[PDB]
Amino acid sequence: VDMYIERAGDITWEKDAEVTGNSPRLDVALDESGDFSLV
Amino acid sequence: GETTDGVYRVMTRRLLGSTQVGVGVMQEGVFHTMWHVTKGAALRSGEGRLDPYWGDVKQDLVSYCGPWKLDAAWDGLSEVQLLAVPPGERAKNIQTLPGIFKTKDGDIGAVALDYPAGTSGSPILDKCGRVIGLYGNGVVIKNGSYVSAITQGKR
Amino acid sequence: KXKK
Repeated sequence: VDMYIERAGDITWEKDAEVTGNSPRLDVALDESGDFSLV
Repeated sequence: GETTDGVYRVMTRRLLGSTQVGVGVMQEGVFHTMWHVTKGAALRSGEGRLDPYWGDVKQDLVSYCGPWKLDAAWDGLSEVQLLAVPPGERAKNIQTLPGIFKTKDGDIGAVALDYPAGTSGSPILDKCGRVIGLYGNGVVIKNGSYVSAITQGKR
Repeated sequence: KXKK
Protein backbone atom coordinates (compact mmCIF):
# COMPACT_ATOMS: atom_id res chain seq x y z
CA VAL A 1 0.00 0.00 0.00
CA ASP A 2 1.27 3.42 -1.10
CA MET A 3 0.64 5.78 1.83
CA TYR A 4 1.87 9.22 0.82
CA ILE A 5 1.47 12.88 1.69
CA GLU A 6 0.48 15.90 -0.39
CA ARG A 7 0.85 19.53 0.66
CA ALA A 8 -2.48 21.22 1.35
CA GLY A 9 -1.67 24.73 2.55
CA ASP A 10 0.08 27.08 4.89
CA ILE A 11 -0.68 27.08 8.61
CA THR A 12 -2.04 30.56 9.33
CA TRP A 13 -4.62 32.05 11.68
CA GLU A 14 -7.49 33.65 9.75
CA LYS A 15 -8.40 37.12 10.99
CA ASP A 16 -12.11 37.83 11.41
CA ALA A 17 -13.31 34.23 11.17
CA GLU A 18 -16.61 32.47 11.67
CA VAL A 19 -16.82 31.55 15.36
CA THR A 20 -19.06 28.54 15.87
CA GLY A 21 -19.66 25.39 17.89
CA ASN A 22 -20.44 25.07 21.55
CA SER A 23 -18.06 24.37 24.46
CA PRO A 24 -19.14 21.14 26.14
CA ARG A 25 -17.95 20.14 29.60
CA LEU A 26 -17.58 16.36 29.57
CA ASP A 27 -16.31 13.71 31.97
CA VAL A 28 -14.19 11.25 29.98
CA ALA A 29 -11.75 8.38 30.42
CA LEU A 30 -8.75 7.48 28.26
CA ASP A 31 -7.67 3.86 27.95
CA GLU A 32 -4.23 2.52 27.14
CA SER A 33 -5.12 2.04 23.45
CA GLY A 34 -5.99 5.71 22.92
CA ASP A 35 -9.77 5.47 23.11
CA PHE A 36 -11.73 8.18 24.89
CA SER A 37 -15.07 7.25 26.43
CA LEU A 38 -17.79 9.13 28.27
CA VAL A 39 -17.82 8.46 32.03
CA GLY B 1 11.61 20.11 -0.51
CA GLU B 2 9.76 16.96 0.57
CA THR B 3 9.46 18.41 4.09
CA THR B 4 8.57 22.05 3.51
CA ASP B 5 6.56 23.48 6.40
CA GLY B 6 2.80 23.27 6.04
CA VAL B 7 -0.30 21.13 6.44
CA TYR B 8 -0.53 17.97 4.34
CA ARG B 9 -3.11 15.37 3.35
CA VAL B 10 -2.29 11.73 4.11
CA MET B 11 -3.45 9.56 1.20
CA THR B 12 -3.52 5.86 0.40
CA ARG B 13 -3.65 4.26 -3.05
CA ARG B 14 -3.56 0.67 -4.30
CA LEU B 15 -4.21 -0.20 -7.96
CA LEU B 16 -7.07 2.31 -8.35
CA GLY B 17 -8.11 5.61 -6.80
CA SER B 18 -6.73 7.36 -3.75
CA THR B 19 -8.38 7.83 -0.36
CA GLN B 20 -7.63 10.56 2.17
CA VAL B 21 -7.12 8.84 5.52
CA GLY B 22 -5.88 11.89 7.41
CA VAL B 23 -3.89 15.10 7.70
CA GLY B 24 -0.70 16.20 9.40
CA VAL B 25 1.72 19.02 10.11
CA MET B 26 5.25 19.44 8.80
CA GLN B 27 7.30 21.62 11.15
CA GLU B 28 11.07 21.81 11.64
CA GLY B 29 11.64 18.84 9.37
CA VAL B 30 9.27 16.54 11.25
CA PHE B 31 5.85 15.28 10.16
CA HIS B 32 3.20 15.09 12.89
CA THR B 33 -0.07 13.17 12.65
CA MET B 34 -2.38 10.92 14.65
CA TRP B 35 -1.46 7.27 15.08
CA HIS B 36 -4.81 6.00 13.80
CA VAL B 37 -4.22 7.78 10.48
CA THR B 38 -1.06 5.84 9.57
CA LYS B 39 -1.01 2.99 12.13
CA GLY B 40 2.57 4.13 12.63
CA ALA B 41 3.71 3.04 9.16
CA ALA B 42 6.18 4.79 6.88
CA LEU B 43 5.07 7.60 4.55
CA ARG B 44 6.11 8.58 1.04
CA SER B 45 6.70 12.26 0.31
CA GLY B 46 7.32 12.68 -3.40
CA GLU B 47 10.32 10.49 -4.21
CA GLY B 48 11.34 10.31 -0.54
CA ARG B 49 10.53 8.16 2.48
CA LEU B 50 9.62 9.44 5.96
CA ASP B 51 10.31 6.94 8.71
CA PRO B 52 8.43 6.82 12.01
CA TYR B 53 10.53 8.20 14.85
CA TRP B 54 8.36 8.69 17.96
CA GLY B 55 4.81 7.69 18.80
CA ASP B 56 2.36 6.60 21.46
CA VAL B 57 -0.89 4.75 20.84
CA LYS B 58 -2.41 6.08 24.08
CA GLN B 59 -1.91 9.69 22.98
CA ASP B 60 -2.79 8.59 19.41
CA LEU B 61 0.20 10.49 18.03
CA VAL B 62 3.19 9.74 15.81
CA SER B 63 6.09 11.81 14.50
CA TYR B 64 8.27 11.19 11.43
CA CYS B 65 11.95 11.99 10.80
CA GLY B 66 12.53 13.30 14.32
CA PRO B 67 11.03 13.92 17.75
CA TRP B 68 7.72 15.69 18.28
CA LYS B 69 8.21 19.42 17.69
CA LEU B 70 4.81 20.99 18.46
CA ASP B 71 4.89 22.50 21.93
CA ALA B 72 2.28 25.29 22.06
CA ALA B 73 -0.54 24.79 24.57
CA TRP B 74 -4.15 25.92 24.68
CA ASP B 75 -4.31 28.65 27.30
CA GLY B 76 -7.66 27.34 28.63
CA LEU B 77 -9.32 30.66 27.91
CA SER B 78 -9.04 31.77 24.31
CA GLU B 79 -10.81 30.84 21.10
CA VAL B 80 -8.86 28.60 18.73
CA GLN B 81 -9.05 27.68 15.05
CA LEU B 82 -9.38 24.27 13.48
CA LEU B 83 -7.53 24.33 10.13
CA ALA B 84 -9.78 21.63 8.75
CA VAL B 85 -8.52 19.76 5.67
CA PRO B 86 -11.44 17.46 4.81
CA PRO B 87 -11.25 14.88 2.02
CA GLY B 88 -11.87 16.50 -1.35
CA GLU B 89 -12.25 20.00 0.13
CA ARG B 90 -9.90 22.93 0.49
CA ALA B 91 -8.35 23.81 3.83
CA LYS B 92 -10.63 26.07 5.87
CA ASN B 93 -10.23 27.84 9.21
CA ILE B 94 -13.02 27.34 11.77
CA GLN B 95 -12.95 29.42 14.96
CA THR B 96 -14.40 28.00 18.18
CA LEU B 97 -14.21 28.23 21.96
CA PRO B 98 -13.11 24.80 23.23
CA GLY B 99 -14.96 22.93 25.88
CA ILE B 100 -13.23 20.56 28.26
CA PHE B 101 -12.55 16.85 28.60
CA LYS B 102 -12.34 16.37 32.38
CA THR B 103 -10.29 13.25 33.15
CA LYS B 104 -8.84 11.68 36.29
CA ASP B 105 -5.43 12.99 35.18
CA GLY B 106 -6.57 16.54 34.42
CA ASP B 107 -8.44 18.67 31.91
CA ILE B 108 -7.92 18.71 28.13
CA GLY B 109 -9.35 21.29 25.76
CA ALA B 110 -11.89 19.84 23.34
CA VAL B 111 -13.57 21.15 20.18
CA ALA B 112 -17.16 20.39 19.18
CA LEU B 113 -16.75 20.27 15.40
CA ASP B 114 -17.76 17.40 13.10
CA TYR B 115 -15.82 16.37 9.99
CA PRO B 116 -15.24 13.17 8.00
CA ALA B 117 -12.87 10.58 9.43
CA GLY B 118 -10.18 11.53 6.91
CA THR B 119 -9.94 15.01 8.47
CA SER B 120 -8.08 13.34 11.37
CA GLY B 121 -4.79 15.09 12.05
CA SER B 122 -5.96 18.57 11.06
CA PRO B 123 -4.13 21.14 13.20
CA ILE B 124 -5.73 23.34 15.85
CA LEU B 125 -4.20 26.81 16.12
CA ASP B 126 -3.82 29.62 18.61
CA LYS B 127 -4.05 33.27 17.54
CA CYS B 128 -0.30 33.31 16.83
CA GLY B 129 -0.74 30.47 14.33
CA ARG B 130 1.04 27.95 16.54
CA VAL B 131 -0.27 24.40 16.50
CA ILE B 132 -1.71 23.66 19.95
CA GLY B 133 -2.83 20.15 19.00
CA LEU B 134 -4.33 17.85 16.40
CA TYR B 135 -8.01 17.15 15.76
CA GLY B 136 -9.52 13.72 15.59
CA ASN B 137 -9.45 11.66 18.80
CA GLY B 138 -12.68 12.14 20.70
CA VAL B 139 -16.15 11.00 21.67
CA VAL B 140 -19.67 10.94 20.27
CA ILE B 141 -22.21 12.58 22.59
CA LYS B 142 -25.87 11.65 22.98
CA ASN B 143 -27.23 13.50 19.92
CA GLY B 144 -24.62 11.94 17.63
CA SER B 145 -22.40 15.00 17.30
CA TYR B 146 -18.67 14.90 17.98
CA VAL B 147 -16.17 16.38 20.42
CA SER B 148 -12.45 16.10 19.67
CA ALA B 149 -9.70 16.40 22.24
CA ILE B 150 -7.07 19.01 21.43
CA THR B 151 -4.36 16.32 21.33
CA GLN B 152 -0.84 17.67 21.90
CA GLY B 153 2.41 15.80 22.35
CA LYS B 154 5.30 16.59 24.65
CA ARG B 155 8.21 18.36 22.96
CA LYS C 1 -17.00 11.62 13.51
CA UNK C 2 -18.45 11.18 10.02
CA LYS C 3 -14.72 8.60 17.35
CA LYS C 4 -11.71 8.93 15.03
